[PDB]
Amino acid sequence: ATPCIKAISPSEGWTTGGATVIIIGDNFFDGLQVVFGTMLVWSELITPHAIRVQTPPRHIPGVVEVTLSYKSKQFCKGAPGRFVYTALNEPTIDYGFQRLQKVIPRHPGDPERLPKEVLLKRAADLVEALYGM
Amino acid sequence: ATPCIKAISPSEGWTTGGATVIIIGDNFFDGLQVVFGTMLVWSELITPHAIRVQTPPRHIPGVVEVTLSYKSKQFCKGAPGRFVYTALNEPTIDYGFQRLQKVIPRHPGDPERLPKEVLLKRAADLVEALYGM
Ligand SMILES: [Cl-]
Ligand SMILES: [Cl-]
Repeated sequence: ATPCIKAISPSEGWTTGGATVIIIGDNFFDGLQVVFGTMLVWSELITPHAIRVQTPPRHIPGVVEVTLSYKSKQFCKGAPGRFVYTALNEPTIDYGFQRLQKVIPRHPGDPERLPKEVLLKRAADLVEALYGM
Repeated sequence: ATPCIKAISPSEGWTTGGATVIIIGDNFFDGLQVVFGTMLVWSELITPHAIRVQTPPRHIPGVVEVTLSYKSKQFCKGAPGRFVYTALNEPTIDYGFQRLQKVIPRHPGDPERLPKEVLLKRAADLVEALYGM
């Protein structure tokens, strides 16, 4: 009757945290906590087979073990969930945004530096016109 | 032993579709089909309590019922999942990436899901071919 993790969805998120994640498994109950590496968060019980959490921030990117905890007892250490944190400022991601900043078309009224949301919006507009539909 | 939906997560998404939704319930099996409104969608069994799907696009905002089907028999009509399609708001980083994941050209030997850095590298390659000095 111990809580067990069978799957986690999504399995990745940004280091800034705040993503909704569903943990699927067995023997869940109200009050169960979830630990991402060392970062503990509380959960919402959906059914005994699913709980919902918001990811905690993590200082560094990388793979973490996801385990469960209740009254400081750890569960799932022998079969932990896997969750991957990515940093928006990882050098290869950042270099991609720097490339886009130089060639994304600027529209009247734009700020001097286009925000990343806009770089991505217009890159997708352009790629959709090439390969979309 | 009747398949039953207890919840869906998330229960809203954009009209453009392509979001991962987990359908949580009881008595799920391989070959059970998922219907969003009137659209049959591809699904994958995670456990007998969880199915994963990708939302189909829907041109018009609003609620649809999620029901299940097997051998043309319908389940869950009396207690369906309710999924709300939502008109697009301001561009976000994640939405921009979701758009690129759908249209960035794939190469032989690519992972099913391109990493963010690869989405950007390829988007930058294409945009530099349009506007690069
Ligand atoms: Cl543009
Ligand atoms: Cl993506």
